Amino acid sequence: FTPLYDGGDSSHVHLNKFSRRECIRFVPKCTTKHPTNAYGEIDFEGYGGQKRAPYLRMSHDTDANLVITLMLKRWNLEIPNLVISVTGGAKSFVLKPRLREMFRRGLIKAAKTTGAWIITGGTNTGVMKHVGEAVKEQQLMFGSDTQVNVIGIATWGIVDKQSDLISEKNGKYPALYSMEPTPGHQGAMLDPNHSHFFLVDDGTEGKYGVEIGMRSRIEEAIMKVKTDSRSEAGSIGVPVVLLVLEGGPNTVATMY
Amino acid sequence: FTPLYDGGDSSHVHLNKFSRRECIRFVPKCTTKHPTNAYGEIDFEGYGGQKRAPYLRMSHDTDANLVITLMLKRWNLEIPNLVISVTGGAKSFVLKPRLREMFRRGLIKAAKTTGAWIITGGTNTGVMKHVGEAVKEQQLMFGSDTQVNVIGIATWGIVDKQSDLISEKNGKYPALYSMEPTPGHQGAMLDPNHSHFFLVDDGTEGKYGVEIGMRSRIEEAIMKVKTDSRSEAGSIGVPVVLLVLEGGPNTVATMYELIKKKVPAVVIDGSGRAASVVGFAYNHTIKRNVDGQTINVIDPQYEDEVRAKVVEVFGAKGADKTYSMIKDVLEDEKMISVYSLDGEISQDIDLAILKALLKANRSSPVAQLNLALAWNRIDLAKSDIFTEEQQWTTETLSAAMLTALLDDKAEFAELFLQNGLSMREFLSLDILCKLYAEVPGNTTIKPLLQKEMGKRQVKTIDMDVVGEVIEELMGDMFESYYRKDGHYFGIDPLPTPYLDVFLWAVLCNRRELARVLWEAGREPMAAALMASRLLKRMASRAQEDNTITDISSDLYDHARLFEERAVGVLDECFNENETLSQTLLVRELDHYSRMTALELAVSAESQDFIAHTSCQVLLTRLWMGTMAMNTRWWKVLVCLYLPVLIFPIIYFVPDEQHERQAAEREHQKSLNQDDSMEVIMRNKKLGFCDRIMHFYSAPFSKFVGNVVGYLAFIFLYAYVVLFNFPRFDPAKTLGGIHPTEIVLYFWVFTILIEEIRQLAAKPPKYIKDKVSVYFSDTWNFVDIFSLTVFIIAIILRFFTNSRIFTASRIILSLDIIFFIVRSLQIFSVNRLLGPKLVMIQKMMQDLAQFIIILAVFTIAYGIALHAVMFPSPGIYARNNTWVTITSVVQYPYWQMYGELFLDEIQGEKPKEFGEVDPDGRWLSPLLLAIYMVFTNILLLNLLIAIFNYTFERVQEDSDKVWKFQRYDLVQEYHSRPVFAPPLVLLGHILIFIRWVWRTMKIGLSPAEMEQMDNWEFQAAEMYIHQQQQKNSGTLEERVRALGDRVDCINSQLNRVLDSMS
Amino acid sequence: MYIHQQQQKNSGTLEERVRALGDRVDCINSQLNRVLDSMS
Ligand SMILES: *[C@@H]1O[C@H](CO)[C@@H](O[C@@H]2O[C@H](CO)[C@@H](O)[C@H](O)[C@H]2NC(C)=O)[C@H](O)[C@H]1NC(C)=O
Ligand SMILES: CC(C)CCC[C@@H](C)[C@H]1CC[C@H]2[C@@H]3CC=C4C[C@@H](O)CC[C@]4(C)[C@H]3CC[C@]12C
Ligand SMILES: [Ca+2]
Repeated sequence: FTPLYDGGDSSHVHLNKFSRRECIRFVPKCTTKHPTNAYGEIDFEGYGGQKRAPYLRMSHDTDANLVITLMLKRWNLEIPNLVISVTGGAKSFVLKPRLREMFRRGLIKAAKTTGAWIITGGTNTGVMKHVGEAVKEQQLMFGSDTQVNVIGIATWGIVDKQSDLISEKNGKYPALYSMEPTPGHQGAMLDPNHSHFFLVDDGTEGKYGVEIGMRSRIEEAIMKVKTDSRSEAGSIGVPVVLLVLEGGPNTVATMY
Repeated sequence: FTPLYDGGDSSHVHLNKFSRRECIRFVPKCTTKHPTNAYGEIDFEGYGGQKRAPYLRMSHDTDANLVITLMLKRWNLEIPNLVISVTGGAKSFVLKPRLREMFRRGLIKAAKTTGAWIITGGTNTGVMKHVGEAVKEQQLMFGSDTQVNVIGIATWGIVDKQSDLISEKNGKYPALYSMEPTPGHQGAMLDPNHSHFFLVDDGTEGKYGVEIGMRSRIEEAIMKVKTDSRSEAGSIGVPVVLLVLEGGPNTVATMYELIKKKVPAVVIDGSGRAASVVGFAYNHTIKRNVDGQTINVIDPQYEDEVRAKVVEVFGAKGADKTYSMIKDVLEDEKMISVYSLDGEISQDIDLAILKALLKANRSSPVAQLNLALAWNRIDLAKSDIFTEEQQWTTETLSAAMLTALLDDKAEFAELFLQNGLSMREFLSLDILCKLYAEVPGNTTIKPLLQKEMGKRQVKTIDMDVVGEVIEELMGDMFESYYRKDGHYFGIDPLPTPYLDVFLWAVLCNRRELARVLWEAGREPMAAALMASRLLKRMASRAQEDNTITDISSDLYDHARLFEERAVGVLDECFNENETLSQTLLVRELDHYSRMTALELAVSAESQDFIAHTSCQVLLTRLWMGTMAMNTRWWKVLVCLYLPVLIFPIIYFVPDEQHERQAAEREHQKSLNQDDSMEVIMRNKKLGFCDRIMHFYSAPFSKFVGNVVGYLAFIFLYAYVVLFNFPRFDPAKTLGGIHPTEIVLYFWVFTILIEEIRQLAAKPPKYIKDKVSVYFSDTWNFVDIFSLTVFIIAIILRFFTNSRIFTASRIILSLDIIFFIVRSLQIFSVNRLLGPKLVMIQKMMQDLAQFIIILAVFTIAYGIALHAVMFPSPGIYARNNTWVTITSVVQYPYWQMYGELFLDEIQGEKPKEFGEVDPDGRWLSPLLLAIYMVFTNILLLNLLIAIFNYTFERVQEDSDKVWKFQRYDLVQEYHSRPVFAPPLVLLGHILIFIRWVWRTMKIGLSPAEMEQMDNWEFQAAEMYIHQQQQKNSGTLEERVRALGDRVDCINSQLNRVLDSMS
Repeated sequence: MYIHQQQQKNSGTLEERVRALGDRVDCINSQLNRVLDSMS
């Protein structure tokens, strides 16, 4: 009925922590941009804890400033002091256990102490899996009090179980994304351990190099957002850093 | 004579732990198979402990299935989860002390943790000696609690002291096998450290290769025995593993023989001949000549001659055939395995043995997981079952999960949940019914389920039975959702999978499994309180019943653990936000029969939960029902009788909350340029007429009213008793009765009605159960006694007769005591007086014991005193029985308090007291003096010592008891009639009109209920991880972990020193 | 004098000595791992 009384400006944990912009969706395949069908949250099937990861499908021609507006205002995501872009191999690879342990200690310690975002490919294979597993067995060990924000910028033409995430109406905020792959798709699934998802549409399906443009244009957009502080001299532009594990010539092109 | 009584199915260690089959014996030497002479036990001559090792001689043509039947049934040997076959050198050999120590740590650790048999040659030389010595100085160090079964399969023609073991008759079970060898036999003795012996006959003597056939045929026989488990999917075939230390070509033949029967082999390098050759043959390189599912043949152009010469180091006659057998064993990469001392740091020999079996089942991961479950070793599951390489789903982990649940493998169930098992998909109705169908037998729930389905004649268990058992274990009109919800009768998944599996876990009394399932749940606080209720109620059920075994202290201890968890979650919720935690306590929970967390914490008598600050502040807020927090008693007292002052001077909850919100909106500016619970816990507003009824509906206003009305009653009743209570005469008007007494009848009738409606409004819905719970607290005895006594007095009053009128007025004039002493309940709302009134009733026991001892001394002295003063017949004999009986009790009693009758008990006062006997005149003060020592300066001072002793102990607990009783106080006055003491009886009628027409909680929205569940769950996570970090950071655990890291440093430096040398 | 005495009091507690001892043992273990890497 009426709003329940919480002692505002007295205690820390309020219940707020626990109808949209343009958001075009190319769904014709030549292209007719409609309003999006997929923008709720994902309850992954029983990997420990109660963690709803909000997501959104969007066209490849969407301006990055609106995505920053969506993250900061609409999703209630805090302004970061650092952004770690993890690029590398798409296919799964092996790390030596010492270096693996050192990697998943380093990345999460940097993210937790700094208060940073970690931007990754989003899918369940390659370097994205290592970042996901790092987040998993660092939150299973110490709990989720300082939540590390992992952003998965993936493509919509590859992700499995599309019909699971689709709904013409508003109110898709409960969604039940299963882990059993559909037989004979030839395309990856979403990572269970990531916190937020950006799914790039192109109309097409089974094409890998769709999210390369949006990744860069978002990474441009969070280099001109100013950090939060009381002083007007302390408000610096958000620094971005790039981290490399593997890849072909394409990662070296992205690096340069 | 008859069987001695041991408490079966109650305690663990029974005295059973502390006339045969065919059993042929070839004893002719051509062969005539007779019944065996040698099958008792062997007491080895003084090697420490009392260990009888049973043995049996048998022919070489005996079928292995009968030997398995003999082991499992006749010898009472448990079905193993692993079999380690140790082959090697027959003659004695030397191990390097590090490798020796590592060997005897590894073999016994594998055997103890897995629960395995170790099959060996049996004799006292070679590898058998190393296995024997390993067992000896691992049982001398840690004792024999987990007994390792070592089986010695030896030959009868070689063993010494045969005449010692032989007896034609039955009963050879005491035997004394000495260690001094017989001079000039040329044949080994038995090993002292082995547990069981199989001695193979052939008729012949002095022949070694007799036991080779039986060894293999037994090893065949225990590959088709199924392992013991509750699930029919968990019963795997027993895995066998082979371990090699040394040998000639014969061990390599045996190795290649058993590989073809799908038995893997572990070869120990850093030892003797055949192991080092096969090991260094394996140690070169890797090479797949053909695909062939990963085959190896390590023989390039480079390193053939090195293997040729190393084979030629020992044995020239047939170097090619033994080299062929050495290259044959290295065919399958999966089967053969080689342990070297310079391989890794963190790999011991037990890991090599078990990982060799996991390597042997490399094709199917399900078989590997079943082996990992069967052994109960989760480190292997973490190591090489659940890796990054392979993925697990619900469909693949279903059988493993069900096996993990039914066999009490809590850590595996935890691990399956947090890897790839989702209980929404896993748990169907049939699985849940299967879980309740396979309850152990030694639990408390099994009799209860049997008794419930015993009546109403139902042969198959279903959730209606389980629901009814859960209903009768929570007596306050609880309603389990199994009885009503459509999902639990007989596809979409079940509503609450974690909850009902958690309920199954707590009803079976499984501590670790219940903890695992509690941590992954939606309402931790409510579940913990329901758990503690279930545990302690079934504890009392187990205690008071003869046909259920007493495991009550275990169940109370488990209930106490869940009570601590509930308080811990509340404490963390309180530390995060103090207001919403109090909202959390009054949530109307749908899965717990519309019952709130505070009611659950009262149902199970959880004083630590109710005594917590959050509950106490909540109770004070409920006491101030829809009224400002700092409204004083006198302000209420004025407004109670002058309802025109109700609006100006009484502040309310909306007013103070509006003020706080209006202030906090301004603080954010820059410095430069029946709906009482709702209006308490929402942003609702009160008009004019609403905040009149809300003032009168508050518990505190009803309490102030009750106090004023009670004072009026006591003064009125004191007046009539002291001043004006005449006798009934029909001549005068009204019987000459003053109106005062009619007003007294009116108020006592009001108190009678109050007690009737206090009886009628109890939690159970059975008049016997209402009465039984109504007489739980001791005030209601005094209430019904005083009311009954009053009604009897007023009935006796009217009859107009001096004797029974005297009885009437005396009965009223004594009933004043009980009505005034009843005031102490209205005094007990105070913070300071309340605990003191609890302390008094706890001291009544010590007062009772004191009075008993005092009464014994009083009566002794009394009888002696009266007998001496007044002789029994005679001149001084007082001729009256009643005064004698009363005087014996009377005068000793008053003499305690300093009323010494010194003039009376001596000669003086002949008229008042009575004339005393001349010899009593001097006896009486002497007896008095002795009595005064033992009464005044011994017992009374001892009573002071007793009270001071018990006051500190009672001080600690009486406060909690007062804290807990505040709920009943608030709940009582919450339900009282709305109107004031003068008209309170008129108010009472409105409850009768509501009843003839035919509460402290709030209903939240689905969105809010979701938000509150999420916040509660995160608070529980904070508690769980803080407790883990508290238990890990203890000084002893830091020193222990520091010791482990120092051992790792020492091992690394040893490898550096090996790398130098 | 008061400030530094309080720092030296809080540092010299038994639990803090054991914790710091644990950190130095971890440093020794890491150094030996690098020695073993230098061997291999
Ligand atoms: C109690 O009764 C006895 C027996 O009747 C009385 O004892 C007698 O008292 C008279 C008068 O003093 C003596 O002459 C007798 O010798 C007494 N009898 C005996 C057997 O010795 C006694 O007086 C009575 N006591 C009281 C107090 O009334
Ligand atoms: C406190 C210590 C010294 C013990 C005292 C015991 C006294 C009080 C006891 C013991 C013996 C008793 C005395 C025994 C004999 C007599 C003679 C005569 O007059 C009657 C009472 C009288 C006088 C007694 C009075 C009390 C008495 C004196
Ligand atoms: Ca009552």
